Amino acid sequence: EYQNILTGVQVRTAPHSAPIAKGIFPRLGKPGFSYWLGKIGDAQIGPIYLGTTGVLSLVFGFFAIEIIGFNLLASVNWSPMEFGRQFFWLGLEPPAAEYGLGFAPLAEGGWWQIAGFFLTTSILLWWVRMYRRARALKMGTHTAWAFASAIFLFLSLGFIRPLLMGNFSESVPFGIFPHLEWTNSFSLNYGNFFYNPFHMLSIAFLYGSALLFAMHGATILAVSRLGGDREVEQITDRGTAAERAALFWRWTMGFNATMESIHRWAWWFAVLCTFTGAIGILLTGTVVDNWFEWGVKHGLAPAP
Amino acid sequence: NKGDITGYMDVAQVVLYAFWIFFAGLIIYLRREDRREGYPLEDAISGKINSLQGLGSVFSIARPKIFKLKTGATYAAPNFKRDAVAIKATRTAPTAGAPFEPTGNPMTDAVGPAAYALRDELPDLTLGGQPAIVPLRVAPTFSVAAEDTDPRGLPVVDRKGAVAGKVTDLWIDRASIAIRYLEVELAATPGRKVLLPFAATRINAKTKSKTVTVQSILARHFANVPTIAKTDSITRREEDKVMAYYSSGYLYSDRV
Amino acid sequence: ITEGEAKEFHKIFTSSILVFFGVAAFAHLLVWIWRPWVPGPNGYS
Amino acid sequence: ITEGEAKEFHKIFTSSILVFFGVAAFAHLLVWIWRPWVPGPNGYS
Amino acid sequence: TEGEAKEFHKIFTSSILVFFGVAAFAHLLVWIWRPWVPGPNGYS
Amino acid sequence: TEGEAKEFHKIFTSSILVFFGVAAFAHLLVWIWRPWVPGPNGYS
Amino acid sequence: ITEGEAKEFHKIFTSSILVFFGVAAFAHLLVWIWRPWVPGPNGYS
Amino acid sequence: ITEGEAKEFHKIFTSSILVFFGVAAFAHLLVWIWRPWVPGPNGYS
Amino acid sequence: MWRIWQLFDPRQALVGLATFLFVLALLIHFILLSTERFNWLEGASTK
Amino acid sequence: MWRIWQLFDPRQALVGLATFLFVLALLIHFILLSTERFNWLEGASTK
Amino acid sequence: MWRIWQLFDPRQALVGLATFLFVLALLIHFILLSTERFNWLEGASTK
Amino acid sequence: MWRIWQLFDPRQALVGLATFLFVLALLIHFILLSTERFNWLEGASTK
Amino acid sequence: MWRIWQLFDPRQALVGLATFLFVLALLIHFILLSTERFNWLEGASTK
Amino acid sequence: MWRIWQLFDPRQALVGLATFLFVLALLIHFILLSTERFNWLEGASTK
Amino acid sequence: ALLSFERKYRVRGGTLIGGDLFDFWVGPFYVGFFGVTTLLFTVLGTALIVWGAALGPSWTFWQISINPPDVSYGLAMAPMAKGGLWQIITFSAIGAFVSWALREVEICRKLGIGYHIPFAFGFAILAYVSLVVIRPVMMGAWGYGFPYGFMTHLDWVSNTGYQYANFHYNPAHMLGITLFFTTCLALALHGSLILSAANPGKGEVVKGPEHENTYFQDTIGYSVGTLGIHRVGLILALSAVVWSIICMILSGPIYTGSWPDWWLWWQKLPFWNHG
Ligand code: 07D
Ligand SMILES: CCc1c(C)c2cc3nc(cc4[nH]c(c(CCC(=O)OC/C=C(\C)CC/C=C(\C)CC/C=C(\C)CCC=C(C)C)c4C)c4c5nc(cc1[nH]2)C(C)=C5C(=O)[C@@H]4C(=O)OC)C(C)=C3C(C)=O
Ligand SMILES: COC(C)(C)C\C=C/C(C)=C/C=C/C(C)=C/C=C/C(C)=C/C=C\C=C(C)\C=C\C=C(C)\C=C\C=C(C)\C=C\CC(C)(C)OC
Ligand SMILES: CCCCCCCCCCCCO[C@@H]1O[C@H](CO)[C@@H](O[C@H]2O[C@H](CO)[C@@H](O)[C@H](O)[C@H]2O)[C@H](O)[C@H]1O
Ligand SMILES: CCCCCCCCCCCCO[C@@H]1O[C@H](CO)[C@@H](O[C@H]2O[C@H](CO)[C@@H](O)[C@H](O)[C@H]2O)[C@H](O)[C@H]1O
Ligand SMILES: CCCCCCCCCCCCO[C@@H]1O[C@H](CO)[C@@H](O[C@H]2O[C@H](CO)[C@@H](O)[C@H](O)[C@H]2O)[C@H](O)[C@H]1O
Ligand SMILES: CCCCCCCCCCCCO[C@@H]1O[C@H](CO)[C@@H](O[C@H]2O[C@H](CO)[C@@H](O)[C@H](O)[C@H]2O)[C@H](O)[C@H]1O
Ligand SMILES: [Fe+3]
Repeated sequence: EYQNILTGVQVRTAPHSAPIAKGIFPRLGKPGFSYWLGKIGDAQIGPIYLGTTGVLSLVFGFFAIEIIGFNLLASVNWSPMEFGRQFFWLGLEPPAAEYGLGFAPLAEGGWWQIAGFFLTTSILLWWVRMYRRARALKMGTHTAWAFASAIFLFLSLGFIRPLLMGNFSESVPFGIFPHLEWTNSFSLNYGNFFYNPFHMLSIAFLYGSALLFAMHGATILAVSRLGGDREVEQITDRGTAAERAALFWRWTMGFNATMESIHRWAWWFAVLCTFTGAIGILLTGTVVDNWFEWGVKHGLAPAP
Repeated sequence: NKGDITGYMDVAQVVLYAFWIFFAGLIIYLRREDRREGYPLEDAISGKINSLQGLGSVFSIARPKIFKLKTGATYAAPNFKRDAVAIKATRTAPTAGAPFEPTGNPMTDAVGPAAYALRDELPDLTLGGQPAIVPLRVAPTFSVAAEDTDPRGLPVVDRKGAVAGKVTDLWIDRASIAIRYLEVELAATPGRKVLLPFAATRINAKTKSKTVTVQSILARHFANVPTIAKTDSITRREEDKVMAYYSSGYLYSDRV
Repeated sequence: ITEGEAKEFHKIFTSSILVFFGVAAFAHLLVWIWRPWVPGPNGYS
Repeated sequence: ITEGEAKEFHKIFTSSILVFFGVAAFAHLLVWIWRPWVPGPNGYS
Repeated sequence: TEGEAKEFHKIFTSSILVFFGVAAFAHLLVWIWRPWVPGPNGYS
Repeated sequence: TEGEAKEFHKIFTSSILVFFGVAAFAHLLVWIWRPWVPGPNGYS
Repeated sequence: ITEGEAKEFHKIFTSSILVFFGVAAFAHLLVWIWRPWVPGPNGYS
Repeated sequence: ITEGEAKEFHKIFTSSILVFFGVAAFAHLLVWIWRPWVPGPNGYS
Repeated sequence: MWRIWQLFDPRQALVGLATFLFVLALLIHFILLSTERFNWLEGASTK
Repeated sequence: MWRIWQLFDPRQALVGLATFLFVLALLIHFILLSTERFNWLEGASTK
Repeated sequence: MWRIWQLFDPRQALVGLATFLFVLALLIHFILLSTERFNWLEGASTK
Repeated sequence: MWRIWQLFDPRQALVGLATFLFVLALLIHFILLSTERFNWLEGASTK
Repeated sequence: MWRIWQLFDPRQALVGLATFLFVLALLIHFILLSTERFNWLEGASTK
Repeated sequence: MWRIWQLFDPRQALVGLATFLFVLALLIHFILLSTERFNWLEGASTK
Repeated sequence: ALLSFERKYRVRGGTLIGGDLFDFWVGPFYVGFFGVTTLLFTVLGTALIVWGAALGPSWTFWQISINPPDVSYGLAMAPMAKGGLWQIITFSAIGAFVSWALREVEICRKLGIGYHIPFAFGFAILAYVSLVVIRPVMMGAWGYGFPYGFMTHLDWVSNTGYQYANFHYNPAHMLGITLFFTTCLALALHGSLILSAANPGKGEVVKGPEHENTYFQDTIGYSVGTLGIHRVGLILALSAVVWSIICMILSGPIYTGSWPDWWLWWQKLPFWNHG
């Protein structure tokens, strides 16, 4: 009874990759092989492409990470021991309300603003990198727009809502426990963030993404004895694996997808999980002061 | 008050209803994409184009999108190429919901879990315009990685323990580096050679000796495995046929 | 199924309809005698 | 479907639907007698 | 197809006239019970 | 076989009667212990 | 589609949209008589 | 697409858009008669 | 009217109609049960 | 009406009907047990 | 308008109309039930 | 203007237009129901 | 300016233009509804 | 009911009835244990 | 009513229970014995939910709630009016879920595919059971299950989360959140890669597995593979559910205190316990 959960016998060949124009930068990384990764998936590692947008994104991101880490280490007076003790509790806090959207003093949130700007720039440059890498390989840019949804949520959390409130004071800090505490206090300040309906939609789409990527993973693993793992080939030439995958769900559920359209569902659930989340974040504080009172007004709560 | 639009209606509610409209449209779009294979629906008995469908029918089926291949080929989705109503089976009851009694050996008649899609007779292509599923003999560069049992020469047995045959060669996918098939020479017929999918094997590297076992079909069922033509490059239809035959074992491996 | 065996099954099916309905009617009569379930204008009791 | 059975099926359907409608109408009449469901311009006094 | 288009349209018109007639009778009865167009002073 | 159906029906109806008899005896024992049909004023 | 059937469809569509717009305008006039929706300098009342 | 209808579309388009604007501007004029949307130095009213 | 069975299969029409009628009856019965006036089990006075 | 068994196979429609009847009976019993007058185990007084 | 059946199959139009009007009847009835005036089950006073 | 139907399937155009018009009508009706003045079911006074 | 349709498909461009104009009009209407001065449903005073 | 087992598998029927009867008896026993009067383990007073 | 390829796999057999009695289809659905049983449990549970809505004060779909019995009843069966209805709905839901999974098993056997899908659904069933059976039994009362209501089960989630004063600090909860977010990210990447390979643009012939591998080799530096991605995705979702179950068993049955100050153990390891 085999399951295609682990690859008992592996194959290793001469590393090769799809052809790209040389460009200013070559492929970098001297590809190698790994055993556990080949047990769970492919064994080859790299090479990683590092173009102009890749260099720009890496430099901006590294600057942001170094600024954040330097501030975290400085907050505990440069003690490696006490840095270890408080690492989770350490955080680069955003500037206070009084400074508006302008530059705060470095100790009072200027470093947070500089780090956030550099991180935003690196994330956007990484988005451009995904777009350009997809276009270079003569492929579509679905990954870029799926990423753009996540960037929308990130910018709504960090920049857009501060713009609307005219204030970075309620932005999320750069810390492990501090950003969870920001989540908790954001929910408390605005009345039981469960009563945010776009939060409910985002949770529905997150649950649906997990559900869908368990359903689809189990379906492809169930038809992997029939060439079902080779999804694009079953999309261009429908084999019996795709037919049985469709008929299983048609018989158990009443309807079914295509090998191509199931990944459209997969794309859209993931994208909507963050799109509705960004909308719900942009709506709180600006339009809806208290989500519990909005729910009471609109029939979500028994009106105490 | 601050966020209202008309008395009871406010901005958050309006954006919510806008999302609901967008999600209804998105569900329609996704269902249109779903209805790109196997559509339109046929009658369960006669096979005429019929189904309990409303005003959404005009929007149910999308125009055929065109897939371009790196050979000049083209696929149309949906292509309204359907299966024949008359299959090698008979209705248990004439009620359009009843299942089918096979009218023969369903292993070799391609009925039920043995049924295979009527694909095209072309091997999968690599980036270089060559077959992807090839035996290791005609791919000198490819080799089996170490730290894994080499499945060459190991006895091929069923669940009952009878030695169905012996493995001589491995067939692998060039596009994705992994073993696809084991070439098995029959202990009962040297002049016969069969392909057994790698997904249907247990490694069995931890026992008294090393052997390859199959839990689906019995030893005698290896005498009727579908054959292939080129013996060094296998078409999509041939591989789909072989995989369907092997997958049919679990349902009726002991007669019908 | 044929047109004759359908009638043959319908006979025993009708017999079971009558038996089930009679038992249920007796049950409802007993419950009504115990506690009626149609309230009056002033309620119950 | 074969039209040779539509004549029979529609007559059975009509008889059964009139039976069902009449039973429902008698039940509604009984409920209205017990308690009408259309208030006057004062409520349910 | 025009083979049964005329007769289906005739039966459809008969059915939809029956539907609208009974719905209008229902609305008339509802209006006699309680009108749904408030006056300048609301409901009284 | 067809005779096996008759033999199964005989043994099954014997089991039906014995099971229902023991169930009725148990219900009668419980009813003597505590009846489950309350009066107009309740049990007490 | 051919041009003749397009012209016929356009004629029927024009008549239908004329009837729809006339009935909708009639409904709007009745609603305006009931309660106009354009307020004045002081509002509605 | 062939030029033979590039004008055939355009002649309709450049007319239809005009009609659209000819309606929309009209609407705006009415709104300006009702409530102008350009405040003065002391604000609205 | 009998031409409706030249559009719709009678077996599936019967099963779907039975299901719809049963669900509707359950709904109306439950709605009446939640109603103060028409709950024949709780049986509050209508006066 | 004897023809209904041409539309529905007795061997399976009978069992489905038995299941539906059991569900309905058990639901009605649960509803009665949920009430205050028709709960024969609580036995609350009508007066 | 007898020609619209060249565009719309009578089965499709009929099923769609059945479903749409059932949903609309449910919606209007539920809106009436949520109103103080036209809820015929609690029968609240007009004045 | 009769040429638009050469661009669009009349079935597509008609069904899409009916859908859009019904959804818009529902939207407008609900917006009026949300107002204090144009809600015809509670019927708040003009004054 | 009639060569624009040699670049843009008249059907796709017309559909996109219609949808964009509808969303823009809807947004402008809701923006006016949000404002006090131009909300025609409450009808607040200019002063 | 002469030979009803020429239609129903005696093994499947026996297993299904055993499971159904066990589940129903467990449900009734738990319902009695939920009560105040027929909980033979708590043993409350009839008077 | 059949797909273009459906009237080829509609063979009998593959049923665990029922023989040929329920081996048939109704419309698109396969019924089987376990389809009958899931109808039995679903109809009864939904009818009981609607009955509890009738007993409730709202009929507002989001304010309809079925509450479990008060904790003062312990693990006892409760009267149907007050707590028992929630218990019967719980049992009916468990039976319906099990029937659903078993019917999926029969469909898998009939189509001759692996049983991965019912096994994966077993984890969702286990999460529900842990929320309504296992955890309430360990905690000693049925009132620790969540109410069956749209917004009221969210009130339960919030109340139980703030019972430990910050439920984020539950480390198993952190790990489950990490797995859920990673599952969503991996699903986005996988759907995007498949769509981009299948729909590469104007011209742009359909790309092969090598192009898909090359994309993530260039962008990330590693590519899992068109088979291994479904593996890792199923494992990600199942592990997220497993760690959520673990974090809910840890809260109440095992840990009955503030999760935030559970982490003081970390603060006081001997190589930085400055004191
Ligand atoms: C007490 C807390 C309170 C409580 C009531 C509660 C409970 C629950 N919630 Mg919630 N939540 C509350 C608050 C709250 N909640 C959210 C969000 C969500 C979404 C996130 C989706 C996602 O993927 O995010 C995650 C995606 C992001 C943030 C966007 C993409 C991120 C990117 C590209 C970052 C790129 C990073 C690098 C390149 C690395 C280098 C950088 C550095 C080193 C610095 C999701 C659906 C979700 C789930 C649940 C569940 C399941 C529950 C349960 C069971 O109770 N919550 C966010 C949101 O969208 O809200 C609308 C948000 O902002 C916010 C707030 C304030
Ligand atoms: C559908 C919604 C979905 C949600 C649930 C979701 C959530 C979260 N997604 C998260 C993180 C990331 N997401 C990503 C990438 C961006 C990388 C970046 O910005 O680099 C740009 C930054 C930086 C350069 C800064 C640091 C740099 C470091 C640590 C290295 C420093 C050292 C250096 C340079 C020197 C040494 C090395 C040399 C070579 C010299 C990261 C890993 C991406 C995508 N999300 C998508 C979607 C989703 N993301 C899609 C479709 C994606 C992409 O396409 C893209 C990608 O590359 O995916 C592989 C997080 C933390 C999430 C949570 C839960 O909070
Ligand atoms: C490589 O590193 C070595 C040295 C080992 C170690 C270095 C660093 C370490 C250890 C770093 C550790 C970092 C940690 C723990 C980070 C935790 C980060 C988390 C969890 C962040 C989570 C959320 C934060 C978000 C979403 C913040 C978003 C902020 C944004 C988008 C702000 C944008 C602000 C802008 C654009 C400001 C504009 C204003 C001005 C005018 C200033 O712009 C010019
Ligand atoms: C100003 C505030 C801070 C924000 C940062 C602004 C500068 C960084 C973003 C600038 C815009 C980048 O936009 C992108 O630039 C790079 C060159 O740099 C170009 O891309 C270039 O590098 C790519 C890397 O894959 C190579 O294929 C090739 O050498 C060339 O195409 C893209 O054609 C352009 O789309
Ligand atoms: C299997 C299907 C079974 C179907 C069973 C259907 C039963 C339907 C019963 C309908 C007839 C009931 O009619 C109802 O009778 C009871 C008698 O207790 C009357 O009740 C009246 O009399 C009783 C007894 O004196 C007093 O409480 C009081 O005077 C008043 O309530 C109701 O005013 C009447 O409306
Ligand atoms: C499947 C069967 C479906 C049957 C559906 C039946 C629908 C019609 C039922 C109600 C018909 C109208 O019934 C009629 O309503 C008017 C209100 O205008 C009421 O009028 C009567 O009672 C009210 C007070 O309750 C008095 O103010 C009024 O003077 C008196 O005439 C009565 O209740 C009844 O005479
Ligand atoms: C085609 C569709 C799009 C149409 C777009 C139309 C845009 C142009 C509309 C406004 C044009 C300017 O309109 C002009 O504004 C100035 C502003 O001081 C007005 O000036 C006057 O009006 C204001 C209004 O409160 C008074 O307080 C004050 O006495 C004076 O300033 C003019 O009386 C008006 O004619
Ligand atoms: Fe996939």
